[PDB]
Amino acid sequence: SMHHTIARMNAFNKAFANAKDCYKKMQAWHLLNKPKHAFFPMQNTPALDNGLAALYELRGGKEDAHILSILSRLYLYGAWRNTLGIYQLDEEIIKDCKELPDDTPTSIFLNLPDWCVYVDISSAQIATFDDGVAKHIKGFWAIYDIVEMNGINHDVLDFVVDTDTDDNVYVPQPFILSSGQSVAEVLDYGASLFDDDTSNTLIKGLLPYLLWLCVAEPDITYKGLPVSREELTRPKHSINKKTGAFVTPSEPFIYQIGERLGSEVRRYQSIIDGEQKRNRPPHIRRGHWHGYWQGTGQAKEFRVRWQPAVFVN
Amino acid sequence: YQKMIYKLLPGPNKMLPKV
Repeated sequence: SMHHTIARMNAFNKAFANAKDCYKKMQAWHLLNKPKHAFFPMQNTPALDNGLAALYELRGGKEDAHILSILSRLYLYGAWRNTLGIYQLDEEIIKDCKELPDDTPTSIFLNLPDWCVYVDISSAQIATFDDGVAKHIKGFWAIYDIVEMNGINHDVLDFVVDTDTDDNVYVPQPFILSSGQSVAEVLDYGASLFDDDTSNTLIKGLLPYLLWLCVAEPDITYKGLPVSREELTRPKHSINKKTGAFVTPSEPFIYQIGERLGSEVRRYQSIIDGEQKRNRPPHIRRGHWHGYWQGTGQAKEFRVRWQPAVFVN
Repeated sequence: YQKMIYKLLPGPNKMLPKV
């Protein structure tokens, strides 16, 4: 009855007793530096705890992945606990999600509602593979970041895979948006300053599910009722005017995406089945992400939208 | 258990890129 992400975050906060302190510091940095897209840069995470910096600046800091685990989860939870958004994608939509068109602008992934969203795609039956160890992907966090490749600050989108395991690898995977380049350019042809490739292919795979939160006209429902993108970007966290402290949600806001569409598809399949149950002497054309460019006003833009499933009878 | 995962993605690295 309590989501696994919340349970694991609550566990972390308990086991690393300095967690609440670090979030407050992050909050302080946020309010002062007023970042436009991110909430708190990953780079700055050594500052939050002094013991972590002391153990991270020994030879063995970038070698110890447990410290990087701590820092990654501080960076992630600190941004995520202010909104606690969980977006469950519908079956009949997850299936039709395949890789996006390769010239989609990165810029459209600057349109997330919150600083960090958790996307639930366990109905995709996608797994993650590492050295003989295969793990089912329950979901993933998309969280913003501001990074410094020296002298320059870029807008990066980080992905954190959730496999619901004790040894989950929470180390964020970056995907630079600040460039004018499309998804293909960055991810595919290695133009990014991040060239790890395994991470880049993993990100590309994640992209088609994350797109729903960046569309101008989302099928988001909260508890069965439509959410306008206007209402979705409304603030959740409350800031105290005298103290400066943050008031955060006690429970997550679990949304559903593509549920009208899913129901429609379920009903189409129901007609097919009914026809086959009465045997008298009728198919679904699957939906898909569709990309195109209006290319008007001289400014070149690439538009992607969901082309829905269609009952062909 | 035969109804299962059919897609594999490369597991994320446990390091952060230089920077």
